[PDB]
Amino acid sequence: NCFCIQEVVSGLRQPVGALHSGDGSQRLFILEKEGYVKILTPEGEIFKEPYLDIHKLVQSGIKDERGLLSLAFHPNYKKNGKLYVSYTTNDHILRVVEYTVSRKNPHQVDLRTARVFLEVAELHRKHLGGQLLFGPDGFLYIILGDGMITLDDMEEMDGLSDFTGSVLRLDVDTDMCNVPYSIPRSNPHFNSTNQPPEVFAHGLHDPGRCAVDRHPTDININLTILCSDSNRSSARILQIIKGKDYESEPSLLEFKPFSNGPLVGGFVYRGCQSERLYGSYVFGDRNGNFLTLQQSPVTKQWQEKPLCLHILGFGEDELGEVYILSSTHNGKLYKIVDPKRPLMPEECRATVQPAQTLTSECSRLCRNGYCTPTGKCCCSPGWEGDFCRTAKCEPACRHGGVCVRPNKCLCYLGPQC
Amino acid sequence: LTPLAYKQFIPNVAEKTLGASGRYEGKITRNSERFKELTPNYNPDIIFKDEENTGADRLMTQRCKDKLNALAISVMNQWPGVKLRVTEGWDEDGHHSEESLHYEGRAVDITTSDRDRSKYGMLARLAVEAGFDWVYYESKAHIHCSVKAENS
Ligand SMILES: [Ca+2]
Ligand SMILES: [Ca+2]
Ligand SMILES: [Ca+2]
Ligand code: NA
Ligand code: NA
Ligand code: NA
Ligand SMILES: [Zn+2]
Repeated sequence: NCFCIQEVVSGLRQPVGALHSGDGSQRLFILEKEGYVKILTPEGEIFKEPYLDIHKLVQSGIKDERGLLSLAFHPNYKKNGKLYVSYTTNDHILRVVEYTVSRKNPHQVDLRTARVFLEVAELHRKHLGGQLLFGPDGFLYIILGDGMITLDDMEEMDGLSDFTGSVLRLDVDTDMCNVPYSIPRSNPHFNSTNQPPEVFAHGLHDPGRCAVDRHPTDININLTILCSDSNRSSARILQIIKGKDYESEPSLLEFKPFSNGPLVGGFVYRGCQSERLYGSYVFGDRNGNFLTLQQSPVTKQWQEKPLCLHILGFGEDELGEVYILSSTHNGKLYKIVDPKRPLMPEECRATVQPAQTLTSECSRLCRNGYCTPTGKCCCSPGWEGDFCRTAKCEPACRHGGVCVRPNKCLCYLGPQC
Repeated sequence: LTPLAYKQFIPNVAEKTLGASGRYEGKITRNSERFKELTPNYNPDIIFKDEENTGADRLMTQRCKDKLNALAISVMNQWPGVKLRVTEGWDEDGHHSEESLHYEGRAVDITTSDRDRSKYGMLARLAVEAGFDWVYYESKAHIHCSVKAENS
């Protein structure tokens, strides 16, 4: 009837969420408001060196949702070592960049490999976002709140985002180099010359942490995003129909489940530790009060049940177990365990494979350019060929014509033969 | 006439170039002597939001007054009962990215009267044909137009 939480580590520094990479390392990555990302081994050890240090690039501030917002490891992180983070920087800017772990230290990202995807303008520091996450199709989702930006604002001010209050969806897996991301054909505004192709659906305002069901009971639905928006607080959810090529944005489904009060956020439990929780929505408030939501294959109604046991956010390890980040420089991480089961059921076990240095062909021999998440080596200006080894000439060489040194062809005579 | 596409601009260059609206002169404040080059616009066939109540949305350079009044005719002609609406004109401080042509009365943020965004693209085209030296489908909420200075 009643759940229990156990401390994993204290002394944290303004934690906002915890997630995993999915590479067998079972490391627990802890996002910190200020702009840090700490690593935590399964056994419970913490790393001396941050996995991501960008407290200079990110503007924190206490009160104010500015700072480190979200992070999302690329599904094939084990191969390409790609990751995507969002944060505020300079009112300010909500930025979404792609980083790449160093090919020498699997426990620290190379800051040189930074690659900006989205830069969103912001006027206030509330209703920001900026939850990042991947879907079953591998596409990247970006939940952005309205950021207190009114219609009048977007109508009498130049240079405003136009993505605020909407759910964005872009394909990072591209064999293209002229762009950071491509728009999925499935998107409502793919091939659209009247609306932003990044926008899948809009209507959000002040969305807390939105719960994500990756295996919806509904056969015709491949993914569902449930958000607890406090705007008069309701709760809207995003339906992503299986095998549907949207030709226009879907409407966020609006319903009022939660009894009464503001909510930090929620999540779906896909763990092994608990059976009486598997598939349940779990939303909690900053006071420590939790609840569980569940629907029905028929009638499609909802029921709210109290969850017996300040909140800053939730986490989840590579094994599905959920965590609770609670409260300067004193944040704590709590793991949720079901008393009706051992702390580690034999079926929940999984040998630990420590993170290893990238080996992919691209990351192995790709010079003068970066690697796309699909293992392609995009060439920087002045290079060509599979891995950008074939020198570029300007003017290019005519009669072969092997270019070597800076714009110095190798014939015939002359600069270009 | 094929309406401009989202985030598209004509000419396909930066706003402050010789081919476009031209280089930035400076910030034309009220106490600035150059202010008197900005005369109010009282075209009955134009709706000014003037959310500032200052009527700064009407102040604009002669060339802008010409292009605008010429655009206001296309609008009424294109969609009956639908006039040209101006949300922003000449500004007297922060509200646009510095170096903006709104500070000079050379820029205008416009929409239709019915706010129906489905024509915001066609409006941008009618602006290009109206003479505006640079029309930009800025956001889904409005299009941005600008002209050159008397220095052309
Ligand atoms: Ca938030
Ligand atoms: Ca105005
Ligand atoms: Ca103004
Ligand atoms: Na489509
Ligand atoms: Na399903
Ligand atoms: Na190539
Ligand atoms: Zn403007």
